[PDB]
Amino acid sequence: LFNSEEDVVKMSPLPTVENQFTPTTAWSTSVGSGIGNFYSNLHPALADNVVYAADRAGLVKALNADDGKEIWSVSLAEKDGWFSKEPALLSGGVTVSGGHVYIGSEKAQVYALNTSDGTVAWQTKVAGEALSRPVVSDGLVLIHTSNGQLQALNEADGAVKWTVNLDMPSLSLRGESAPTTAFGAAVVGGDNGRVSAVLMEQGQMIWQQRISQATGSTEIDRLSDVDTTPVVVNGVVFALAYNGNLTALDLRSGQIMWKRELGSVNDFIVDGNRIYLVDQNDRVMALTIDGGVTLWTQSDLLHRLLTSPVLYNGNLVVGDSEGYLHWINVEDGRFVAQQKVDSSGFQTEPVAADGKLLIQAKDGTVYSITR
Amino acid sequence: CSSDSRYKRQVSGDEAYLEAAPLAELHAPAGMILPVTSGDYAIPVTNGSGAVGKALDIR
Amino acid sequence: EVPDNPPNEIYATAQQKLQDGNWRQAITQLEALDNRYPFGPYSQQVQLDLIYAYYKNADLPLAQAAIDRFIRLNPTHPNIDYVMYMRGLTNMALDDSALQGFFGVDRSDRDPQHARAAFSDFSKLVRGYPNSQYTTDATKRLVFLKDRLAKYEYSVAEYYTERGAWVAVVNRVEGMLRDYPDTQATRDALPLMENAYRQMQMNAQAEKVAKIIAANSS
Amino acid sequence: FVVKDIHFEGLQRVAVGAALLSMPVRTGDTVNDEDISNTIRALFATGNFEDVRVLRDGDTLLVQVKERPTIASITFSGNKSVKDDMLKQNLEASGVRVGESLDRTTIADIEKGLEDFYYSVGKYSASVKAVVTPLPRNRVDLKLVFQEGVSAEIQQINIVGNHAFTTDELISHFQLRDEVPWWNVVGDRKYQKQKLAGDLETLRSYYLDRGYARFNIDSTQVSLTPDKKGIYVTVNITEGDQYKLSGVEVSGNLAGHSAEIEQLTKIEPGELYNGTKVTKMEDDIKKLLGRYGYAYPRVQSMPEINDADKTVKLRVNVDAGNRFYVRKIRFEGNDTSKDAVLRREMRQMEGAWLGSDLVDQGKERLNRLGFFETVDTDTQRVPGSPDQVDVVYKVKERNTGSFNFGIGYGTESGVSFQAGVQQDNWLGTGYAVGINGTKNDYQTYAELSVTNPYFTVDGVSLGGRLFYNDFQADDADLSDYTNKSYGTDVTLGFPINEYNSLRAGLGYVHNSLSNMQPQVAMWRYLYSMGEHPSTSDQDNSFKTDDFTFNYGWTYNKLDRGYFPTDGSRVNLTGKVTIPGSDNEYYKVTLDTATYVPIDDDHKWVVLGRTRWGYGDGLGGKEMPFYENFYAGGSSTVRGFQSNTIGPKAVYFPHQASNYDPDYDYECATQDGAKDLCKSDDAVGGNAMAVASLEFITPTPFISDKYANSVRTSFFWDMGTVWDTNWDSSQYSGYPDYSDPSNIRMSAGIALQWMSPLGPLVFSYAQPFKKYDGDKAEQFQFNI
Amino acid sequence: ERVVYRPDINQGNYLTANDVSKIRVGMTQQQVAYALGTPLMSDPFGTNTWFYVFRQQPGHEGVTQQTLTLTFNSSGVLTNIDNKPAL
Repeated sequence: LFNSEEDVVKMSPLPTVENQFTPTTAWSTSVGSGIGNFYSNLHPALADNVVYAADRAGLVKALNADDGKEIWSVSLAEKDGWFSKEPALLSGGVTVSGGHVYIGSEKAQVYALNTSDGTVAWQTKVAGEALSRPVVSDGLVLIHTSNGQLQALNEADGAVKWTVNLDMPSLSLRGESAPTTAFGAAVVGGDNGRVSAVLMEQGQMIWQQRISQATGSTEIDRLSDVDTTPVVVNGVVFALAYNGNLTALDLRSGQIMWKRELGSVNDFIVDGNRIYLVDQNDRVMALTIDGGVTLWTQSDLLHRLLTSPVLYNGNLVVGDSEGYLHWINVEDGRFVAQQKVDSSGFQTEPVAADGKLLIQAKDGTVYSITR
Repeated sequence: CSSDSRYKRQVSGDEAYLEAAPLAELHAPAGMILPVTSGDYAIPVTNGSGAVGKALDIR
Repeated sequence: EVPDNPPNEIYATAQQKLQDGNWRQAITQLEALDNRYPFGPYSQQVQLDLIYAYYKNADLPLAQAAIDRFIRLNPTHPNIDYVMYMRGLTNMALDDSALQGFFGVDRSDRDPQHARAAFSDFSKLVRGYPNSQYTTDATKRLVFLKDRLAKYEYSVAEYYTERGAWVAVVNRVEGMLRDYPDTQATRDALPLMENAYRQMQMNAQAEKVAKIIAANSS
Repeated sequence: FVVKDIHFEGLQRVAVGAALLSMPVRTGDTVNDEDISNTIRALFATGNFEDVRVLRDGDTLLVQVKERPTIASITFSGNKSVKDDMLKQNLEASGVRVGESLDRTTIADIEKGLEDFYYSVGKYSASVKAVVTPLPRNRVDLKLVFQEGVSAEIQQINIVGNHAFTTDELISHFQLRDEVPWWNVVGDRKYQKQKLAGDLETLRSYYLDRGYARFNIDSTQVSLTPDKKGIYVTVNITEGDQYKLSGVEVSGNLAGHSAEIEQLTKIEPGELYNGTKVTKMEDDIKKLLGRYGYAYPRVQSMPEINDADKTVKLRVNVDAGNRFYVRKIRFEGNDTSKDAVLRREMRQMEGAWLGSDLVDQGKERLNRLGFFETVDTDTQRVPGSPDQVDVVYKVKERNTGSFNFGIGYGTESGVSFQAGVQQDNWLGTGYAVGINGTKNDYQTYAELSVTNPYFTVDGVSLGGRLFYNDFQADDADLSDYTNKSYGTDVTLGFPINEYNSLRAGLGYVHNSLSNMQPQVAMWRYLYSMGEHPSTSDQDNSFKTDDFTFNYGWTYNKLDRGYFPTDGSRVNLTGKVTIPGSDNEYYKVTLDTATYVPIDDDHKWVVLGRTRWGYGDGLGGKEMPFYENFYAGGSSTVRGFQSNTIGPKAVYFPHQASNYDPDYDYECATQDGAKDLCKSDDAVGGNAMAVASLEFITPTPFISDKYANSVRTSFFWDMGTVWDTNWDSSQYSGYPDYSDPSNIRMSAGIALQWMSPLGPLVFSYAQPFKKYDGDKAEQFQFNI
Repeated sequence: ERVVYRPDINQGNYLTANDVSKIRVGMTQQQVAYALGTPLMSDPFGTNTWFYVFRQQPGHEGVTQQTLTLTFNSSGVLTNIDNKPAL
């Protein structure tokens, strides 16, 4: 009886299912358990048809495009953990800069694997698991970790450039604050309702702005935890704090041009003056950059755990954790193509790169998509 | 048999403190005197109005 | 109980069932009167009639909250003497309610927690209202109550004699001494301190008690 | 200009003057248009006025008021199994209730606190909706609507900084659970932040017993996963290295007991450090000095953790209290029971130094009381002197008196009844009374059982038991076994230890038999008596009067006398006849009752319940047939009817019972056949081995107001009563019961309900591998 | 009769052999009260005699007691240390 008393929240799965352009796959190959139904900051990389797919249990591959045959394949589940072949437990997403495949671990043992074979270019234990993808740029393996730390590591051996304290959430109030480089400033968001710029060159706070409060005494959403990844349009940061506060603001000082404290925002891109985002209700909206004014929107997808909104094959491709693909109109929110290529769900973002659209699904993992 | 109107009654009651207990005080020899009223057992023995017990009722 | 009615007719139905003896259903009025009209003029007297009805319907903690209410609701009132009396009168009835009295079984050896609390209220009556409508009544309680709490502590102090705890005999009956100057349980404890002295070889201290035995024989 | 009158319409439990004092301008005060507006928000500052319209007719005020007060009711519509009074505790916190005002602006704010109620549980998939429904004259019923989707549940733990111990083993070591498989079904695994914080200290002790004396936890961060479910937890610890207990340095006021302290510090220098073990040994000092009298020993240990050799040295700083703390003691919870009943139940004396264990000893006597609910106390040190402590034993008592189970036979067949009742120390006076008996038109029986258990200070247990069964087995008359059985049993209780206690007594039984059933085994006792009865016609009469010494001993280390959980109970009981008895025989008996807690939160306890007994004759006799062992029904095996475990005798072909009952009660008479017919009524053996295998289990569906009062236990109840000297020559075409493999097997569940008349134990139970001859009752009614 | 088994009886509020060496005749009550604290029995009506009386009974083996009463004067200065052993 006790199981039959709890209700659920309703969704809007798929009205106006259109396929007015046909959707298909570039290849569908499924490298398997990995990303999983388990919650994972890990996310693949795609470059030059060397399709860097991997598995959180340890198996790290590189695949070939158009077939998903493996260019190379290794594992990092070798002597890890307390019983020597534990799972690797990867936190940060797949980063490939040069001949190194950098992946952050939940062991906080970050890596670099030689992109020719998968052999370890370097590997280094860091402080705290990676809340972000290990942002490897300028030699710095810039990682915002779980302990509210900015760790830049060397991308040649793993020499930690600094471990600089950041926005510290009380618990692991989630949401990736990606350490991004903009105008020489290490620009990182925050799980405390703040965004910031730190020094890229040393880890010295350029500014940190109150983009106001997060979970704790004004509790914001824990079904929709805000992507605090900053997306700067060169002079104007367009970033969310951890209550869904999109903000136009200064990069050098953080001084606000306009903001959108409106509640938690799932996923987003700042596509010119057309900010395409996965809104609060798992729904699609187009905001502008002169204000966060709705240019157009779509509420056909409600409470469908969408992926990041990308523009591929001419239209707004948003996959979901229901395994469906949806080519939304780049104009007012209409399906252009719809493809349930997966049943396991897309937890990772559509890498609409290398001519393809790469996801790593949950257990139907590597499908790569075109139209 | 005896019950003829479905009573919830013919039960116990109280009388006891209307049979108030007389008390025999100190008669002890001098020098052998103890502060025997050190407890709170010393009331103003006052007989302001009203009956005693069940004769004393109100609305 | 009673819906949103004229407050007097709820009281009239209360004054019916108060005088019907139907405190089963008078409290059905008097609470429902105090449900929507506790600020009425007789609604303080409704609480006084609630204490009246709770007692006759044997609702002593509900009376006790209502008595404590009238401490707070009307700390200036003529019927606080009623409230002070009925608190101890509750604490009279709250302390012992067993049916063993027809079997002649003592309940003064039973726990006098509310009988000590009635010893507050009945004495706080004859202190705070030595003139009131219950002061002849409350004094009759305390005269009975003083030996009753003594026969409690007597039945305690009897046991150390039975235990042979002669150290615990004397200080208990010295406790009975300094508390109770006059009670017969202490007057029956008067030979016993002499005994424990002789069991503790305080015969010389006992023969001083034996003169007090001799002085307080009568 | 100046107010001449205030027209204040609308009050609702706010008095006129109570609002008028909140007003700034009153009955002759100068009034401007600011005094209009000042009066508006000041009457709004009452917190009880929905709308305030202060106007004035020229200069005399008029205030048009709308009223917030009494909330008429609050409906918690569809709340959940989560307690709505606790949701009303969120309401009681927010200044609003029945009889109180309600601003309609604070709806979502309390609803946020209603959600932060769930957010404190670990639920945020939840929506709360307070509907402010207006009721007469201003009033409001507050229907509250509750849409709680799911909560968050413990999913994964990530421990970083750990290097020596696997995380998943600690997940089992913590109460933070993350699986309920079908291949290993366990309890559930939901979230609470209180469970984490203690399980941090689980890990803290876990490293403390190792010797990780530079261990700490840095921080921890549980994932606020975007689902409102996913609990993944970064656990940031500083493991440190292993340190060794290598020196104890006790110091301070050792009170001349430092040698005894050194017995409490009998250690190995260089053993791996265990500060949890130190935590005991500091209290061992407090147990040492407590029973020495010092109830307040200031013990301050200090681990001088020497990291140069990776060791711990242990400073300890001791400061005892005073010896003669125990002045007197107090007892509470004898409002209907006797003070001397409570005063006898202790071992620390008033006016001594403290025996700290004697307090616990007497509290165990109150725990071994049985007619108690709680054994609590308050060791209040009466201040001013360090010699005055009053230990205020506030105890609580349970039920008293218990009536038996009766069934049928009344007002259809005359005035006939099965009776029995208890008094449970006769309302706690000191007189252990349970009195039964039954007058029927089949028999007549009475039984008094009275004991002053503490009749003298050495626990003299004033045992007197009298019996008179005018048992006739009334078909119509003395045709089928009358037996007027009567006599006494006077016993006394003897202390052997404070848990060991002896039993002894003498037994007088006088029986007056006539016209017994033609059972050869029944005659085989009479043949062992030397008497030669009719195997044929039931005519035999028998007058006996045995004089019999009784004895026994018990071991009572078992926690509660009404609802224990740990320990075991031994009860030796036996009887031997003396010269002068009409039969020379013996019979001994022994039963076991072990309380073994499966989990030491004591919701799961092994109840080992067995029965032993052997009795035979002395000088060519037998132990009598009524002393043969019976079971089934209730006694130790449920799933049967009573008297269904044991050997079974055979009627001999007889003709008349001195009256042939016409096709009733036929036992191979003329109306019956003329052959040896075996009756399947279990006539019992000389040996008894029957067991009850019971398992304490909690209930997750009952309020623990009285789920503590009930006792649910499963069983497979089984065993064998068998006669080691049963024959296979007289019982060749019948079962020989010298086999102990006469195994009657049953199984079921115990269903206790503690009524005000005590426990009402019920049992559905069925036999599966039962030995034959059993009368079975599936659902049974016991006490 | 003679029953060899009997649980023991004791009663404290006494003084040890160290305790009498702490004090002497001429000390006040208070000088004793810094050394010995308070008794659990003083005089009922008389002088300042501080009663520190041991009692112990094992059972069928006699009785053990040390009656040590400390008669201070009316001023509270000590006048008698009454050592009394068992009977």
